Amino acid sequence: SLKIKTIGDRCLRQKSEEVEFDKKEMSELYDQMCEAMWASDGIGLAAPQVGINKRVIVVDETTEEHGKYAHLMVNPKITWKSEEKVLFDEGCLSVPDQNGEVLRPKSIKVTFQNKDGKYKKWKLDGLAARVVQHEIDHLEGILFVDYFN
Ligand SMILES: CCCCC[C@H](CC(=O)NO)C(=O)N[C@H](C(=O)N1CCC[C@H]1CO)C(C)C
Ligand SMILES: [Cl-]
Ligand SMILES: [Zn+2]
Repeated sequence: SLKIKTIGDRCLRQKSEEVEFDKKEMSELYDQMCEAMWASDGIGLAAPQVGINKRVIVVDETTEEHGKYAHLMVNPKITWKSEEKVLFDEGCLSVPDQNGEVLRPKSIKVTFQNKDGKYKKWKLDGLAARVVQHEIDHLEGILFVDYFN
């Protein structure tokens, strides 16, 4: 099963590579990433956090109505960010026992390939916009603690 790597591991600082979508590969990776995310009470996860330096993220959207669900986003790319920013207190599964208030755009538009390999573009706000930005930072070798200096 996947093990979440923590600060000190160079895999967290190596940028991740664009993916040629392979439906069976991604289905298995999705299953394992979701398992690792939920097992540690996370609400998003990026492939480099489990030692796989490929541009793949999962984003939780669990609800009372539908139960556990997560989005797969393959090659997520931000095409637009709101001018308005918001402060939010973040923690990271790759950075034990640290937290802090991070300023990021409130809303974004993001393209990606989904679980079925379909090309999507979504406008996101609130927590979803927040999670996606945190996860794309991982794909660029950025940890949220880098924003404090
Ligand atoms: C908010 C932006 C980052 C969220 C993603 C992380 C997981 C992660 O490291 N992904 O790279 C998470 O679940 N972090 C949790 C987190 O920061 N929480 C979860 C609820 C909201 C927020 C606390 O303000 C902790 C408690 C595990
Ligand atoms: Cl929200
Ligand atoms: Zn993180």
